[PDB]
Amino acid sequence: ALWEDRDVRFDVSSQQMKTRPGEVLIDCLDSVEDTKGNNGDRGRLLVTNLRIVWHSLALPRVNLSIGYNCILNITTRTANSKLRGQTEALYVLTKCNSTRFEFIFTNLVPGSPRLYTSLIAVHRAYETSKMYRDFKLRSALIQNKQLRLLPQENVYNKINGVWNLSSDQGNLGTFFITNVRIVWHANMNDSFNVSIPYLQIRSVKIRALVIESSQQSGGYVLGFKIDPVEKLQESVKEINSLHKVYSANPIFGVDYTDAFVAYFADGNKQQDREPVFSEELGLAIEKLKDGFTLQGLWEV
Amino acid sequence: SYSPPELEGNAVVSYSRPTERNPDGIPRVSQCKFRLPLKLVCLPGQPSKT
Repeated sequence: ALWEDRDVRFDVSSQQMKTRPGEVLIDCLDSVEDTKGNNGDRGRLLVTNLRIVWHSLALPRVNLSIGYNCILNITTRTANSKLRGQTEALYVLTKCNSTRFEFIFTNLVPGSPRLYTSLIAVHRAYETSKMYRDFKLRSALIQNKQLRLLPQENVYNKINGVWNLSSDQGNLGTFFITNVRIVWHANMNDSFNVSIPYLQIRSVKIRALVIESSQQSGGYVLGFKIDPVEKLQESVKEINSLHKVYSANPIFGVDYTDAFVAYFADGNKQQDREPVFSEELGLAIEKLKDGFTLQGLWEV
Repeated sequence: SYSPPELEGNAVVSYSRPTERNPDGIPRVSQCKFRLPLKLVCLPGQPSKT
């Protein structure tokens, strides 16, 4: 469903670069040349709400899309002294489904390098806010007896005595309904709580309050049971209404081809062999490559 | 005490043109020369025959 902040795509279409409903553009910069691919071609860089995009600005087909849940390090490099003005450069390190890429972005015209700052800022806002768009078990949600609300979140329905049909004897627990996510704590050792976001929900039906996950947190079917079913169907219908009105415009809580092969961070390596034990060092070491030895790789 | 070699004087401005290629501005220099009067270095005095 949502891939803009979960993958890293190359030669993306002119439509997938367009702002998703919940997405929103923040800052832009022209003439940002792309490097780590020596095409020597200019472009335009965009720091959106969920991902960073770069399109060639002359052949807008060739482009890059990097999600914020797939970046590890972002480094700004101020160099290239007096000969001209102090120009910056952006080094982004990315790891998607165990494959490490690195992209470099060179600001050609030294007259507008401010972009490289705001990105950093929003990236923090992307990581400090993951309870908005991700699924978590047994977190630190509950205060003394109440829920700790996110910034853009207020409770809708406050129901006591809501069971959980995934355990045996620690069930009876409160059920908080909010505009961003729905949570349930256990009211007895209140660290068995589940915080499901509307973004991860696929369909709320009955078989009993069955909630399915959207192929990202796996097929996690959650079952709850309440007092006589009047309030039950009431809660189900209001939950479906809130789900649809959210999916209309997502929130995301962010406050404020061979293309891949030319962007590997390792260098001609998209792999990680099976980590096996090492009797030489005593550490878990990556498997050695068909004849190589540790004391032969170490020396020069 | 000694009189200057010439009364003329120069005045030079060095400025910069901010350009897209070099925002820091390409440096240019232009000058103008003024002419000072004898009334600054001389006075009417007595003449001698030889």
